[PDB]
Amino acid sequence: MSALHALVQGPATAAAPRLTEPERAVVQRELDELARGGYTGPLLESLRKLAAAVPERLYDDSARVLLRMHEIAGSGNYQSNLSSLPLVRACFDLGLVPEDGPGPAELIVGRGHIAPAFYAEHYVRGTFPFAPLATLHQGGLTGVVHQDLGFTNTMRYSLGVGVAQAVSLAWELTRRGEDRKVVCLAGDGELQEGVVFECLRFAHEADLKNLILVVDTNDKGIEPLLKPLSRGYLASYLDRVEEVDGLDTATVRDSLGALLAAPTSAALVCRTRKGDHSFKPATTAPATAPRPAKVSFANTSGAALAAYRERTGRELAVFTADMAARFGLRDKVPYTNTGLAETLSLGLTLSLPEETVKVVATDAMYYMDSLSMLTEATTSVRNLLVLAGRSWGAWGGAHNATNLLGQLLHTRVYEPVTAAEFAACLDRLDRHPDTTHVVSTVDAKFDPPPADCAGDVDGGTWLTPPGDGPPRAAVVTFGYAGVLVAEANRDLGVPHLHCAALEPDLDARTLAQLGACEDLLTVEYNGVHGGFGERLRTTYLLPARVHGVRQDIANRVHDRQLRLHGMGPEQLDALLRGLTG
Amino acid sequence: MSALHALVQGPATAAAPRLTEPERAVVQRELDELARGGYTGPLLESLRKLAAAVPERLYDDSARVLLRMHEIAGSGNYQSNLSSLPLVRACFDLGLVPEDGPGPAELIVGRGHIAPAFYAEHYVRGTFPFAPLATLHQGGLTGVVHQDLGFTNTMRYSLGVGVAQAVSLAWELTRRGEDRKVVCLAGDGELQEGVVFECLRFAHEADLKNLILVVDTNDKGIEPLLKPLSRGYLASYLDRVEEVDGLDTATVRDSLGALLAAPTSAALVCRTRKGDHSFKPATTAPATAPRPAKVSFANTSGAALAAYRERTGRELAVFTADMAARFGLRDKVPYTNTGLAETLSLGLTLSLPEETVKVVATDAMYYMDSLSMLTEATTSVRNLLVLAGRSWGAWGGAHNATNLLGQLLHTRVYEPVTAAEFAACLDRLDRHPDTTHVVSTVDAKFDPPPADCAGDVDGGTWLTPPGDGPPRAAVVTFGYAGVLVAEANRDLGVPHLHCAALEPDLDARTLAQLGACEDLLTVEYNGVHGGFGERLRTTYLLPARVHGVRQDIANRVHDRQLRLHGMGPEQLDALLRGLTG
Repeated sequence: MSALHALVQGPATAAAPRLTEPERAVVQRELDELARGGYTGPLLESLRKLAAAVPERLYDDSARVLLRMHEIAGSGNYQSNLSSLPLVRACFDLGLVPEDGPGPAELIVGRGHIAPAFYAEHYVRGTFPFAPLATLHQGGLTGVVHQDLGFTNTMRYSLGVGVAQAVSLAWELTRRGEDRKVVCLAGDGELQEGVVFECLRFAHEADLKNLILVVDTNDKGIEPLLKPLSRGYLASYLDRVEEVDGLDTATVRDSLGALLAAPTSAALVCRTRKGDHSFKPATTAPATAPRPAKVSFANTSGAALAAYRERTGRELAVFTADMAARFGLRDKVPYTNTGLAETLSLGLTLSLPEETVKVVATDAMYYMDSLSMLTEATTSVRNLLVLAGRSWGAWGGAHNATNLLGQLLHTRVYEPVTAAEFAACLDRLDRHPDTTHVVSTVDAKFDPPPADCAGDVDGGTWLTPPGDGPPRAAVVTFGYAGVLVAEANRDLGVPHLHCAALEPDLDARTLAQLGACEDLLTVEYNGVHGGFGERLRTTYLLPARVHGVRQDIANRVHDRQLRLHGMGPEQLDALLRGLTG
Repeated sequence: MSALHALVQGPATAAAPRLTEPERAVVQRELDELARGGYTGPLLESLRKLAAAVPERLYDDSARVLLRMHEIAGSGNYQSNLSSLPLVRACFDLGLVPEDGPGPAELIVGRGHIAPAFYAEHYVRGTFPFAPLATLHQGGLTGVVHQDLGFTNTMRYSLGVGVAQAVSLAWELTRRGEDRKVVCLAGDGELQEGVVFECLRFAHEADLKNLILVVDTNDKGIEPLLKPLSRGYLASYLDRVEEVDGLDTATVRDSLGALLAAPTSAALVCRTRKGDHSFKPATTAPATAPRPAKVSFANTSGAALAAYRERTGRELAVFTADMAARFGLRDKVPYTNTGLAETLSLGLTLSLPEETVKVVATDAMYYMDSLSMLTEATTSVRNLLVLAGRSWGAWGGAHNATNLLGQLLHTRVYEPVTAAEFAACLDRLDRHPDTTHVVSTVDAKFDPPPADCAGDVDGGTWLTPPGDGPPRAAVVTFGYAGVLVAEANRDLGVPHLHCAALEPDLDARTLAQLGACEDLLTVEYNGVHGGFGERLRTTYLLPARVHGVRQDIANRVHDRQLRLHGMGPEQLDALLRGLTG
């Protein structure tokens, strides 16, 4: 059976109960012709022909169907696509999107959260069906651009790569020499990085002429920007710059049509506006007794840091790579925001006094771009704390960030899963004033586990102590998985050991009673390469199986993703019975 | 005994035979008062008092003594310091270098190859002796700035960190609020990076006022720059910019004295000139039968790539992060230079056709700054070759670059040590058109080993086949060490196994005959963390000792550095006898 069938069948029929009768009938019909057979091979054209089979068109407008997608999925960046819809409309009007074959110009969509807008305008043209649309951020479709959906790009977790791809293609076109225009889409806060500066600089040195930029400046990134985008910086490194509104499709279409004629490199500043970044659905539950927002560990950091500062009396300098509204640091401790500059967040903390404790925090998968700077700080600064969050949500993930952070010089890595473990990790910065500490805080929504590593963080804490006699089997876990396995072990009670340290210092009794077991398993929710299981294998010579994040991180919501990696409660329980076998 | 004694005793008396009689007498006298005792504790003030003990001054000029240092050491960047001497002279004239206590302004030396110039001007003041000066790039003194020699900085292998440190200190000074000027020294090609852009951008957003830049633009980096430094880029992000000559000390001193008064952030463009980057001593051997330059593997890459292109007929696109004159690629294959943009070198190779083989090459310790971009390419591009050179010379090294490169997604890493291994690795890019290949080419000067891994690179090749009977011991090596151990094994003939793959696929017979050995040793010339020895340990459960690069990379020439890590022929032979024990 072909890929698109398994791609679309699950989330569509799963969301079928929450659907309208015309849309329910349309989805049922699409499933009908899908079951008629003949849908195999490449994705995009198979979907296009599938839609061409059913000429039914629900709406004559795109905003409504995009809203339907977002509300059914209940996630994504709906406001950004509302903002950006005129741009995609104008691009489609010019024919920049070729229906069949190569168009009159190549195109490089650079922003990674304007993928659904393309699905939107595709529905009016009658080239995409409605069954996948109800599968947004659920495994069916993809919130980020990708090759096999009619684009010419590919996007990963990181940011800023769009301009790099466009400049690579432009340099190619200039090398062969076919004066063919490449138009690339750029974001507002994605120029705060440094990679785009390097790509623009190379474009200017080589006197490139076939590069066109359409950048949208809504004046607000994830947090309101300190100062608007540096227009002199754009002007210096490119021949021409212009700015128009992001609401009137006619102006954008006319501007790009005129600009596609002149064979000179230029950038277009599509001024736009937007509100809150993320999306909050209108809860089906009406106004009732107020719902207390359940707490993700990405929201207990601020409270613990404030508690530490009051408890000890030291001074905290806080830099968080412009994700304070994500770490809960707001309203708890003072902090200074730096914007989309991940290397800079680490760079600020070198000249600070040796007596001042400093914290740098962000999603771990950004540190990939600043390891060099990090491998200076861990040698020239003291009293440093690193917070590496994990959002393997709808967007994606580099499953190696923790493993690479834990292989630099004089660095320790921890994954606390309670409030006592976090407090002990905070306390650590007076016993090891030289070794830089890193904390990995999960995004999970879960009740606190009963017991933890209270004060001996670098040791092993039994969450289900092993029984007496010859130990036949045991399971060793790491951090969040320790919670996740715990809820699946309350029935079996398999001997379960937790360790809040990526490089634990297991002692003689623990290892001795662990080795007599005939089979050992590790359940780590981090990258297998350079990770807890094989670090145990290499340090202690443990014949232990490893089952962690094996392949790359897909783009699904957290529940379906837990299902994907073999980390769901059902599959974890099945693995636990496999241990009990 | 104190540190400075062992610091200075070795290289000084070692270079004593090649010295002048007055300088020989001066060095002998300095050794005399050093042996009188009382030289313990902190380095810089101990050296200053040691020099104050002997008021003798050889020269009244600095260029001559700096030349003496360079010629005795026979390495470094002599031309750059000749160029930069007026800057340091003017800085000393203003009192920016405080003799005792804090001066009227803080200072941040940013370039990493203007350390000897400070030693130079220190000799005229009679505050530094002459014994350490004959220990340049030999363990005595340091070619890069460091904390304990009268500076306020620290520098690592990477570039661009100087502006980061200066901006951190400036933000501190503004936070407390003491309107105190911080003056930082900047290089020409060290603004081609992106980190300095991020730091300057942050300085401008926060409306910083106490940051002063003195940047020297000799118009030539390691290779002549394509276009001069972007003056509009400097002007946009800073309040004031000025440019003067780098030859008249009076103009620079006057300009900085005037600028130290006005409390507004500004940058000074000290225009300068220089010739060849590195240094070549006048050979003591006169004009004889022409000496054929002995070949380092950093000079066989171009020939092998040209041989591959002619042999197969494909098309090569070559990007080398502006180090072509270092990889020998010159005059062998065409290439396009990108300058000091290490992320960009990888970024260019995404939109290239799937039928075109591409190569990206540089010193591995720069890839630390672009791993994220790399972990996109290895998933979206095919026919990619990575060349990771190793220069653990006088400057320093991040001993983890290979280990981190080999832990990304769909990547293989190799260390060929012949010409057949390199050819087979080139051939590999038609059997694995999906997995990105990485080649690690040493800088060593050595005769080719007798045998190698000719075609089965991912296997194990016996360089000294094990004898019959019960195998008591064996040694497993990796790449350059295989050569280095070989020259130390021709006498003992210890069973020695070479493997040109960081993740070798050892087969049943090899592992079976390896396991019966009572003791196993690994001799790897890469980083121990995440390296060949422990990768073997974790993959194959081998009770094997590891002896590789343990601590950080010091700043010495290659021979003394081989002595330092326990990798010298004498210590390696001692380890081999320890195996034979």
